[PDB]
Amino acid sequence: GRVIRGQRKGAGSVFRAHVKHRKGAARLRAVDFAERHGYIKGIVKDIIHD
Amino acid sequence: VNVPKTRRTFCKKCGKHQPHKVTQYKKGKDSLYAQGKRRYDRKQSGYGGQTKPIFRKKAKTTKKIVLRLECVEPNCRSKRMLAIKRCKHFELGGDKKRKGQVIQF
Amino acid sequence: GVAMNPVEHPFGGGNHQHIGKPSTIRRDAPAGRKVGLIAARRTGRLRGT
RNA sequence: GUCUCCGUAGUGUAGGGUAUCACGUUCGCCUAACACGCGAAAGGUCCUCGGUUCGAAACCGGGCGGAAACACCA
RNA sequence: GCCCGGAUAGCUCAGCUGUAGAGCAUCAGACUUUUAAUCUGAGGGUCCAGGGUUCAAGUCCCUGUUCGGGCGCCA
RNA sequence: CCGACCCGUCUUGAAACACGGACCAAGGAGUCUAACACGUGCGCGAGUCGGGGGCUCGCACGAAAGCCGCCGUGGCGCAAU
RNA sequence: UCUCGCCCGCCGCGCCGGGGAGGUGGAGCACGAGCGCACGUGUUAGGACCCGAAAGAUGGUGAACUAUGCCUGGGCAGGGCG
RNA sequence: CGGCGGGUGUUGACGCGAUGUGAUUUCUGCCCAGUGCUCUGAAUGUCAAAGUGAAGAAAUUCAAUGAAGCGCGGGUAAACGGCGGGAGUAACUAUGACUCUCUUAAGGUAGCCAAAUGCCUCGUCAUCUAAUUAGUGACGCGCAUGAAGGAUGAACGAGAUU
RNA sequence: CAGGUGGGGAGUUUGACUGGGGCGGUACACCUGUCAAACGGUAACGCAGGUGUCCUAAGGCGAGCUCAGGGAGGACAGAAACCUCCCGUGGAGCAGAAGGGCAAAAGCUCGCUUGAUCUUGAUUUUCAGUACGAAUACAGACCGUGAAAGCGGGGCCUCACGAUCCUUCUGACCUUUUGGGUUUUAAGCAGGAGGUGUCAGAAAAGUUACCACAGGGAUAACUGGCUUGUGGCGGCCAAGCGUUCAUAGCGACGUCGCUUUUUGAUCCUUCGAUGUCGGCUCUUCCUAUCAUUGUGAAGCAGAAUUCACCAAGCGUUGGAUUGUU
Ligand SMILES: [Mg+2]
Ligand SMILES: [Mg+2]
Ligand SMILES: [Mg+2]
Ligand SMILES: [Mg+2]
Ligand SMILES: [Mg+2]
Ligand SMILES: [Mg+2]
Ligand SMILES: [Mg+2]
Ligand SMILES: [Mg+2]
Ligand SMILES: [Mg+2]
Ligand SMILES: [Mg+2]
Ligand SMILES: [Mg+2]
Ligand SMILES: [Mg+2]
Ligand SMILES: [Mg+2]
Ligand SMILES: [Mg+2]
Ligand SMILES: [Mg+2]
Ligand SMILES: [Mg+2]
Ligand SMILES: [Mg+2]
Ligand SMILES: [Mg+2]
Ligand SMILES: [Mg+2]
Ligand SMILES: [Mg+2]
Ligand SMILES: [Mg+2]
Ligand SMILES: [Mg+2]
Ligand SMILES: [Mg+2]
Ligand SMILES: [Mg+2]
Ligand SMILES: [Mg+2]
Ligand SMILES: [Mg+2]
Ligand SMILES: [Mg+2]
Ligand SMILES: [Mg+2]
Ligand SMILES: [Mg+2]
Ligand SMILES: [Mg+2]
Ligand SMILES: [Mg+2]
Ligand SMILES: [Mg+2]
Ligand SMILES: [Mg+2]
Ligand SMILES: [Mg+2]
Ligand SMILES: [Mg+2]
Ligand SMILES: [Mg+2]
Ligand SMILES: [Mg+2]
Ligand SMILES: [Mg+2]
Ligand SMILES: [Mg+2]
Ligand SMILES: [Mg+2]
Ligand SMILES: [Mg+2]
Ligand SMILES: [Zn+2]
Repeated sequence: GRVIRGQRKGAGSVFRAHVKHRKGAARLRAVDFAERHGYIKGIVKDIIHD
Repeated sequence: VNVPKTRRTFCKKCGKHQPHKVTQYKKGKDSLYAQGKRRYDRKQSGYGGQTKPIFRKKAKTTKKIVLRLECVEPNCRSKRMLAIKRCKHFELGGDKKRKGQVIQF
Repeated sequence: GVAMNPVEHPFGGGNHQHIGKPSTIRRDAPAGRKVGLIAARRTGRLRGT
């Protein structure tokens, strides 16, 4: 007669992700003219722990 | 039990004893437009679930057999219902029993 | 879940810690019931692949 | 104790109108001989009593046993 | 109660509105040291019953009896 | 001197080792409405009833009382099946 | 409402209308007794003689205690093993 | 409650989500009959509304067609769970290696035990004591032990016992 | 919108009687014999049983016969096959349980049949003099049978069964179907059927040791009280045991008691509570005496032992195991 664990996870309150110290969403760069027709050069400035 | 397929009995329309063909009465199909059926369908529509009792406590094992008699008069095809006592096995016009015969060995 | 009471889990309760019902549960089970092996095509040990 | 079931060749079992199967037993074959195998035979108040029935192993009651299941809350 | 499907040599399956076939059971032959294994055949019909449609039926329709499913449930 | 167990209550049975009760004061529990039935009293009586409305210096009492009559519509009764 | 049976009526002659005898069903008739008002008793619906649940429903207030996640702070002698 | 709303998710199978068992070591046997779960629709049976056709003057009735599901067919037990009897038999007796049958979906395997699990029971034998319904070791037809849990094994424990 | 799935969630239910409840059973609706005390009625989870059916004949009528059993005979034929005679008060049969009843019957066999039909009332049984069911006597039709008198509206009698609402069928050239008419449809009136077995008739699974409330000593678990089956302890008779010898010491078959330290039976007190086992501690009491004092008896030589009397003054211990008694 009680809402079970796993059911309580969708409400989010206590079961939200711990995103305080995360470094950002890891993504490719958005596709544009340089991606679509040639290439663009970037430099790897850092390698970090997320 | 065994009853013959014909019997000479009183006909109310003729007013006298006449030959009658004898069949077994079966309950007809429900009309779906009988007033109680209409009331039941209206009651059952919507929410609330089952609104009338459902018996589900059967105790009898037999039914009273009903004989449908039909006067054989061409101008009088009048019908009547006779009920006989409860029986488990009923047949119409079966092989009549004999007395001085050998039982199968 | 077997270590829980029946009020907060389908598998809870009993004088012994046993599931008491098949742990494989259908896909269209309501939430609050589909616990255990959800819509499992098979169970066991995976001997062969 | 209450409730339910069972009783059939020597053994384990099937099954209202002259009781089945397999092993076992006996006899004759085959083999130097035994076993296997082959060909035949015999073997059972169907636990006891009573009743229904033309007819009971069967159907219905009683008794002899045997076998299960309950036998809880203070 | 509704939709059906089924009842057929002893047993089962198959089948034509104008002569019910086959297999499994029984019997006679070979057969194999032999048992198995196999045919040669022979005998064998509930065409599930009753009535009607029929010139003519399992095969068309009602009266029925069982078996199996899926349904249906106001005395 | 004789007689005399503590009341209330449920109970077949209470003085009970059955329950409530330390004491005192004040408060404290079959009421009102509606509908029936029967009995009784009163008026009229095959009738009866104005209750709703209206008319009367609008009002101390009087928000009462009085009256309507082609206001008896209507209710109940006078007829049942 | 049954059973039996024969007559009668007409601006509509009819699947018309009326009548009789004998049983039986009715909370009827058979020269009215009711109506209005008051009172009492009884029954009932209402809080329903008074007090008494465990419950059910609607709408709100709480994480100053505690349970858990997150944010931002603070804190934990002296020795042993090695 | 609701919005293509929200959490996991600033995520992407070395990840999220749902379960069981519970370090290590050694193992984890048989059963898909039952109940679940799942795969396939194959002629396929049943199967509502709607739609289609027919009869009727219409209401209506009938017929044809036929979605999921259910039936039908596979897989799956580290899914839930389950894992038998009766007789005879060895040159003393006693047991029964062995042999017969009935039956199951399979008949409890490796192990372990009067164990926190054994009624009978204070089981029987040994040891511990002067004396032990206690303890330990051993035996095992074990009422009713047993394998994702069985059996062990250091370290540890305000755990139970001698 | 329609079908499926849907304890994820919702609401509810989960009979009664009962020598406490549960398990068991049905004493919950009926029938026979008894209880039952010679009208009728009369209770227990009193005793012995039965019922939810069966029958086109096992219903109706008429006719003709006599049954069970036994004795004596007859080829095969025997204890039982068929035929004959005699006796036969029913010792057979009548569907079933039992009771009653029945002989040119009510039984058996034939022949013809459908009165097991259509109707209205009255009455009896249970009874409240309500219903159902069943039954009795009539009356009105239409019939069957027999020569006829007559008999027959089911079964020789006592049992074999079921309201409202709903459904289904049958009957009236019937009534209504809403402004009128026609026709479908629907409703009605009367009579059957589909069932409620908890049988005067809800539609119904568990669990709670996480539990709750109103109560109950109307009702169990512990004391007490009645009883004493069972337990314990005695007595009477004496067939026997005791190398002989019933009775030193015992006592079979029987039979009479006592006790409330066993366990039952019951449910009178207590459910707005009498703290529920054992041990420890401590006091007192009983005697049906283990020891000690004084005695009697022996199969008492002594020693030891056994039986019995007066007798409860005094004593009746330390430990292993077990919560234990
Ligand atoms: Mg817990
Ligand atoms: Mg749950
Ligand atoms: Mg559980
Ligand atoms: Mg289990
Ligand atoms: Mg009181
Ligand atoms: Mg009392
Ligand atoms: Mg008093
Ligand atoms: Mg007292
Ligand atoms: Mg008290
Ligand atoms: Mg009280
Ligand atoms: Mg007090
Ligand atoms: Mg006071
Ligand atoms: Mg006062
Ligand atoms: Mg006035
Ligand atoms: Mg008027
Ligand atoms: Mg009154
Ligand atoms: Mg009140
Ligand atoms: Mg409620
Ligand atoms: Mg805080
Ligand atoms: Mg884990
Ligand atoms: Mg396993
Ligand atoms: Mg389909
Ligand atoms: Mg497998
Ligand atoms: Mg083993
Ligand atoms: Mg063991
Ligand atoms: Mg132990
Ligand atoms: Mg010790
Ligand atoms: Mg040990
Ligand atoms: Mg060993
Ligand atoms: Mg629920
Ligand atoms: Mg008397
Ligand atoms: Mg009398
Ligand atoms: Mg005669
Ligand atoms: Mg008459
Ligand atoms: Mg009679
Ligand atoms: Mg009753
Ligand atoms: Mg009492
Ligand atoms: Mg002597
Ligand atoms: Mg006290
Ligand atoms: Mg006290
Ligand atoms: Mg003395
Ligand atoms: Zn006629």
